[PDB]
Amino acid sequence: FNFNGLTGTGVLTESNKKFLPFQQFGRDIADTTDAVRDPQTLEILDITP
Amino acid sequence: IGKIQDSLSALGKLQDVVNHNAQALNTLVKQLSSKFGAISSVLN
Repeated sequence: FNFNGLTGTGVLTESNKKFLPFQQFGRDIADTTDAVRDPQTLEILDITP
Repeated sequence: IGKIQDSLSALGKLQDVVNHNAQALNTLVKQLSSKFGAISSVLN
């Protein structure tokens, strides 16, 4: 996958996180991306390995 | 023997074992975000 610059690999699934209304993606502890927001539909999706 | 529970409700030697391994695994992962004097830190 590539989300407007965010390049990675993994399984995309519906999340249950709530971003702030300016944030695109989230990271976990140790600073690795684990959730993104789809630019078009504005939904948060988890990225699992 | 009944007083033993009161002294518990100690195990720092057991938590230290967990901490030492957790710290080595957290450090091992963090060392991937280092450039070591290269132009970048990502092989792609």
